[PDB]
Amino acid sequence: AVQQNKPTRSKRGMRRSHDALTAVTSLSVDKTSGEKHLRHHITADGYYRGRKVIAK
Amino acid sequence: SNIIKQLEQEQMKQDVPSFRPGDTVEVKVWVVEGSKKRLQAFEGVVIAIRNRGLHSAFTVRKISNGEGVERVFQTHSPVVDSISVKRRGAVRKAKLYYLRERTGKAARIKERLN
Amino acid sequence: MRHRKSGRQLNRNSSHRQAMFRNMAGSLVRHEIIKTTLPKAKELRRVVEPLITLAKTDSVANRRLAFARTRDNEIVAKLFNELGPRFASRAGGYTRILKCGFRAGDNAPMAYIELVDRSE
Amino acid sequence: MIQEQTMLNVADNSGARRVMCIKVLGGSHRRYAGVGDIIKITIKEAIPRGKVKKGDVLKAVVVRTKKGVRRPDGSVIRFDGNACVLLNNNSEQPIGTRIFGPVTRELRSEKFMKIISLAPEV
Amino acid sequence: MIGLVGKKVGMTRIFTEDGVSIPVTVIEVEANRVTQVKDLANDGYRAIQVTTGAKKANRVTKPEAGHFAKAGVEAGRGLWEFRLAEGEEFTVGQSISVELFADVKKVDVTGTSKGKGFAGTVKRWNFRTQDATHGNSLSHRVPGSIGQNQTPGKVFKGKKMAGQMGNERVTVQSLDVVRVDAERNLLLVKGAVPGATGSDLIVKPAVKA
RNA sequence: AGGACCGAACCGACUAAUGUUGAAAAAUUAGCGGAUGACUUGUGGCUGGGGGUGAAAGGCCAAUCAAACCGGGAGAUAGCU
RNA sequence: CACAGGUGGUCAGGUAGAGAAUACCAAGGCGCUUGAGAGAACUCGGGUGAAGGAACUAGGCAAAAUGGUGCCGUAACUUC
RNA sequence: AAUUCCUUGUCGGGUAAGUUCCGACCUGCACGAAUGGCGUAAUGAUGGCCAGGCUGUCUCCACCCGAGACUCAGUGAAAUU
RNA sequence: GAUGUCGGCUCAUCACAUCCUGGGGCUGAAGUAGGUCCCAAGGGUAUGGCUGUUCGCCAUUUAAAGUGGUACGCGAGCUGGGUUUAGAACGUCGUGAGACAGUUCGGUCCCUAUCUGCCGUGGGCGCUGGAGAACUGAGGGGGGCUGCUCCUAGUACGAGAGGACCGGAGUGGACGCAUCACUGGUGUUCGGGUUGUCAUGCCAAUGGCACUGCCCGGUAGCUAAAUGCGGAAGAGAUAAGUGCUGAAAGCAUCUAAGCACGAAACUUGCCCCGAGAUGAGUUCUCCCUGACCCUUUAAGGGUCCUGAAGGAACGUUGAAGACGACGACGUUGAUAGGCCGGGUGUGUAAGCGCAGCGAUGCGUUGAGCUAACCGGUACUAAUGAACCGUGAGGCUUAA
Ligand SMILES: [Mg+2]
Repeated sequence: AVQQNKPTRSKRGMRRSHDALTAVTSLSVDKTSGEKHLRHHITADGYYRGRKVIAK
Repeated sequence: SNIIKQLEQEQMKQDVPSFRPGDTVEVKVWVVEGSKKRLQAFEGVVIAIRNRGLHSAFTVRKISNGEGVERVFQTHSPVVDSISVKRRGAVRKAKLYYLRERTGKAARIKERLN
Repeated sequence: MRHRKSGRQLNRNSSHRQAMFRNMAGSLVRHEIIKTTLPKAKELRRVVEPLITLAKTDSVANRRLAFARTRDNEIVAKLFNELGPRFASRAGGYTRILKCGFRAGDNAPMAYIELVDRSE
Repeated sequence: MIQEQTMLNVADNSGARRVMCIKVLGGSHRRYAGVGDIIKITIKEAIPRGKVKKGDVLKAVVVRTKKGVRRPDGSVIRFDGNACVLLNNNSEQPIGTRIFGPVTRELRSEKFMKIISLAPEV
Repeated sequence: MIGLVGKKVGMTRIFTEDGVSIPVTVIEVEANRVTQVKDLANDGYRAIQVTTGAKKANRVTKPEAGHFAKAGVEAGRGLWEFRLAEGEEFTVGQSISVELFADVKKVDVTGTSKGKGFAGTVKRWNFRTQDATHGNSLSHRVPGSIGQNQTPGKVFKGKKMAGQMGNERVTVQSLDVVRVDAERNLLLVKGAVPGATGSDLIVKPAVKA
């Protein structure tokens, strides 16, 4: 249920070795607007694959 | 499943008479006793029909000497030789399992004239 | 075990699921563009596209089926009067899902669902 | 599909009306007696002044089941009740003379020929 | 003698005139094309590598493309190997058909069984459930005890517990060959065989027979 | 008529599951007993610790009871840890 | 503790109902202050289940089952 | 026997099989007459036994619907050492 | 300054002083059936009534219902009947308070797993230039049970009664793996019936809510009770045992030399895992074939050009899956949804007409609707890109 011995800094770090975050590999550039966006996601201005399909 | 469909329709019978649940039916089935082969008649009420192409079946109930007897025939089996509709019954359900609970005059089915 | 099953439970019972998709289909037919979660849009496809397909042949029976599945006479009217004639030459694919980032409150993936020719 | 503690009707004129299966004979840990399988039974109801009497322990053969038998073409024959035919312990021949109700061809073995001969059907 | 690679089209039945119904698995075996012959000198053992089916010309990679071009055969959906029984001979590029099983009476079928994922002990090992009532506290399908008291002081290796079930190589031995159909490239085999419909199967002659 | 019967409110607490670092220092759900009476309940008052009260279980007397709590004798005493 | 508990009295709509039970509603008021997915083991709360029917177990624990109105009929025993 | 050690006393009933139960017996270790004896209709969330019905209690578990479990974002304990 | 007790359930594991099955010596072994001893631990090895029971008695089985160890295995796995609290009562003892290895009724079982272990599943690096596959197999795990019937044969044996060895065939029980063609279960995502109530202005028709309201059926999937398969044969070396030849010891002797048999035990043969097998293996294919500077000269550092094979990431996803992982697919496209056709299920929709006073019935009509299924179809969504991965790969000796 509970420890008998305090685990160490070392074992803490080894357990945390798989906690690293994977940064975004590469952002896609819009062909019309040239904005950077996540692939298959629309741009902040509302573009996607060169077309402005967003009301705003 | 083109392949399985071809294999099945290679074996599906052709002269299956059209019948519905609630119809009284006579089924002639082959029986082998030793080397001789003979026909035995099973007459009863069609209480269930399963339509699955080659795997089509149907259940027939008859009261044989006080006790009911249900036989689930496989319509495309060579064991079953001929099927004949003796009486057209009028029901509203695809399956008539309530006839198990029913007995006697309550088990009667009105004849159809459509 | 989920072998060959369809439909997402979406952490709701079936009654809540039916009611939610009824409301959401009404909203999509009304506005022609709605922001929702990605899986919700994936299921709204299956809810809304059959309804528009039903809205092709204009008959009283189809009107009553649509009203049974929608419970909004304005939505039924818009379907049979506008979206039937609009999509009458299209074989399915009446809708479009565009992924649009994540929700701030809970990091849920977000998608716009649109009718393929809304012109707004 | 007959287990221990299950009640069976009697399809013969040996006198017993209802019997209870108390051991499924065969091998060890054997679960079920189907049609044509020998069971050990105790008589729970019997007509007065019959060959057998209440409380007797003897052998029987299952001749009808609700679970039914499967035929080689894949058909199933089910019955509205489970019934058996009483047998002597040390000779395995039927106690009674008449057999009531239908039977199946699963009893087509050299030992149950006497049941098949006097059965009214099959 | 060698086997062949096909796919599980599914299950059906064959009615015979005698009045019996035989449940058959339908295995579609197209032409197995030999891609490589292994010999005792170069490779150390006698085997034939074979491929079957088609594969997209863009999804075949250059390594595999060159490997197929070496044998001068079209690229299939995989590569399998069969060991030669010291008397038989095959050449690279040969096409082995279902007629190989013309005289085979019994076969063994190897395939990947359906995957059940993480399976508990009741399903995976036929463990008997504890009492559903009579005071049982949260311990209905639990495995129960898993060892002795402190004399071993450990769980023994190889113990039956919960984990992955299915999705593993399984062979079924001594299955009757019902029908061998050259024109339609089909083999009907009595009984169920491992895997889902549309999955790769390796059919060999029975080793036990 | 009834310390009558079935049964809500209300008063209770027989069984089971849950929960047991609880939602809760005694509860929740499903069932369960009484339910015009020796009933129940609000407001105020009285009985005080070798004392009270007790259809009596050593029960209850502010989550404390084979002798409450607070302060004192008091740094009791401890051949023991 | 923004805590599934406790807290006296008054008001008492419609339909069905003996009813202040119960179901659905009105007035009125709320969705309970983390959510999004997925649809493993196992746990908790439920639904259904072939054949058998207490063989379970310390024990029919728990579940299943019965259940309303009217008429008929109603045993041993009894302080009537 | 809420009382009997030997004791699962003996015989019978009920079960295929009954240390439990019911009835009779009497060698009452160690009943007994207001610390009441022996019966008793009715009452009982009372102990023991048997039967009809019912059933996932069980043979022997299967499938399904929800809440957790698992992953993602936010906040962020505990015993122990 | 706490190592939870008896019995039960779940899960087991070893020993062999063997219960069954195998091999054999003797037998007061004629045969069947036994007894006893020796070898043998591969597999198998009851269900109920009574009782808290372990035992035990009894009933009925089985090839057998083995004996022991494992904290009299197993409560951070379950239970709590028994023992071992507080209430109460009987017998007995005691003046009493009380007491009893007497009996009786009632009577709270906590723990979110850090480490070892174990069952599964991944990330990293390594394996010496990188990458994609296919393997060998060192090593490891699984599995190994058995009944009954018939033939040989009513033969051998036997006064009869009875009645085989060896060999062959079939058919079962328990156990295990796979699977969904069949028989079914389930199927709150499909269809229908019906109760009460609210609602959509009302009729008609539908919807919500009442355990999916209550029910009747039922697709795909999952599944057992369903149906296929399996335990082997064979080989090698042996145990007890049986021998052949054969001296020591002129004979005799299975043993000293030499030779031949011999069991479910051992090693293989059967299935699965398997090169982190750091002893890191083998085979096939693919790919990269540019210039300059620098100095502690080395398997050194740096700038520019180049960035291949492949991978990864992202997306549509799966009979794959807790998450990773694994498989399919991304316009050179059937990967998912939709759509069309079919199929299956339910069982003759609504509207309308006709008959009837009316409930309702008949016709249009086997109608309407129909999840996961089958065959098709680019309608929607799977993007031009970018990202990681380099630029011929050390020394020594030998041919
Ligand atoms: Mg439970």
